[PDB]
Amino acid sequence: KTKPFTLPILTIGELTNSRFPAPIDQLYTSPNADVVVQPQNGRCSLDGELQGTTQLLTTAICSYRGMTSNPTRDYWDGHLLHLVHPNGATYDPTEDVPAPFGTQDFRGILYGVLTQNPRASGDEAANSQGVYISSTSEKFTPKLGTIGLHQVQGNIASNQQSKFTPVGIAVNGNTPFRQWELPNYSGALTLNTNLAPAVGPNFPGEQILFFRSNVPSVQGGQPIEIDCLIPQEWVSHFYQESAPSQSDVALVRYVNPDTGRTIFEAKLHRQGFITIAATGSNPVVVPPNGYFRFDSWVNQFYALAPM
Amino acid sequence: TKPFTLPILTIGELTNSRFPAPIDQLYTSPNADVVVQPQNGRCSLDGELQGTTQLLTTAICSYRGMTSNPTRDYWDGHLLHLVHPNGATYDPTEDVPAPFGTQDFRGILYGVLTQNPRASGDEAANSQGVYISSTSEKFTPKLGTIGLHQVQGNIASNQQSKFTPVGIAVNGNTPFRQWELPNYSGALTLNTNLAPAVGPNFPGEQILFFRSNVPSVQGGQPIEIDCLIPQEWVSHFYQESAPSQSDVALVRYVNPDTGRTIFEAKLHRQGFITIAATGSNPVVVPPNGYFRFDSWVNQFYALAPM
Repeated sequence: KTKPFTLPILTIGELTNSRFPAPIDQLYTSPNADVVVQPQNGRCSLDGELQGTTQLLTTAICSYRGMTSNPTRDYWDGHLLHLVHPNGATYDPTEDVPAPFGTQDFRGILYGVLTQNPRASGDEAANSQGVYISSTSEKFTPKLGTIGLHQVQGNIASNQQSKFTPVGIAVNGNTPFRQWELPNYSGALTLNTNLAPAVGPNFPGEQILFFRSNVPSVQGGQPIEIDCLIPQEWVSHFYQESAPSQSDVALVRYVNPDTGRTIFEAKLHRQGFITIAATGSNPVVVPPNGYFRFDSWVNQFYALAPM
Repeated sequence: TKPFTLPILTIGELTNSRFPAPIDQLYTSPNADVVVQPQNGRCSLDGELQGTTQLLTTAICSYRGMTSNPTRDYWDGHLLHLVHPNGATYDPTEDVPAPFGTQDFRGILYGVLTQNPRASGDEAANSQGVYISSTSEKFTPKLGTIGLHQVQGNIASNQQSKFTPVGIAVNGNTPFRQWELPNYSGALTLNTNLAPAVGPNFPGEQILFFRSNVPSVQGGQPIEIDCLIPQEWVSHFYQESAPSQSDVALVRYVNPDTGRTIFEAKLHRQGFITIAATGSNPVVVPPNGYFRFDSWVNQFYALAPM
């Protein structure tokens, strides 16, 4: 008995980004000529193998948990956070992982709120500090078990069990948001380890199709766009189903149930990403009620209908 | 007939459906004299969502819309004119208690409001800490508006805004009451379209909850939020839509390595679990275990005691 492969039935307004906790807003395609596309969150094979720093919960993506240090006396990261995995499991740096699960996989400033010991303090927001976690910081060393926290609203308490809840991205004069550049998980000038592989098209006329979110920008005017290979719900679905991949390429179609007609077709690669026959950098427009659907296994030679 | 199933997810692989946080514990209580009628995390076993329940973790206790002009109110300095979290237009005539994901407790929800992106040398320029009290007279989400009380930074008027939840606050006059519903239209108007109240209706049984210890941002006590089924079960039932064969699915919490059943429970068609137990306490489970569907049983099926 061979279990058939399937996608969940979810419209674009029913999908979550697997690289930042936000709904999908757009589908987007680009040749990405001058970058290497190698995200570490939102990585799952079609047969259900999680890779990189990928885990199952939306709440763990770009989240951190652990114990704060004593003050560092550093100009930027006034405290460190000694990490456990988001599920609370002890983190062993010798694990065959790039970093704890859910660690941010871009170079940029992640903004969110650190919460620590409940306080009898009579102040509003007493136990909620706004913090910047820059993955260009010299103290961003999650592979080693520690990251730097730069407080921006309130004061971080030393030596307390703490949770970081992500909210958005900040950009400053020396820290552009670079979604396709990985952090150096062990610190400046070190080599990343245990990475999910880079992805790209391998058929003439094809480009990757991404699930895109415009996430909150808390400093700077540039809209912050984060592209994932598959949405978090697909990670969860493939993990659950673990259907055997019967070829290297699944043919999927985007259907409009209002008309019963498909809008476009695409290849969903066994590695866990989508390509389409398209050129240029632009959104791919879909009807709000439409959804992706698995139609059949095909092979590397299947020529897609162009968009 | 399509077989009913539960997803294979351990306790550390589950999300609270009433607040965006991982499940920390299973927990049981008699909840004496208290009506348990949450509106998030509500889904029947054949995949019908109820109350304000929707599918995304990111929409739970989140809000989206346009801020008003300054109100000059003592507490809610701005209103937020709501759409649903997915951006779909909301209107009060929808057959829902309130926009999807609206908080379903009486208390202060703390989080961050983000608005128009703008170039600035100021850190956190476009991220304001805000309290959304569901006990406020301005908390009328069924009518399309809620009140925002700023606590960190200044809210901008007339801007498209998103609220990202972070935790719960207890201030001088707002105890947290997880089982008391907002008056979604204000106290003078009845709530509508509610997912039904749940309870054991069986001597010696209690509800088993999926519990999260969520961030407590003001007040010295920890805050616990209990849901009837985790968000992943809502998602699973919605997709599968397996027809129910009775009112009660017998389920067993199993350890897949030892092969042992830890306990059995009744998963009710309405979308909640009961166990044969008395008292208020955690229900301890192996970290590698999970509920497994056993069989559909009679609506009056009796359980082995915990």
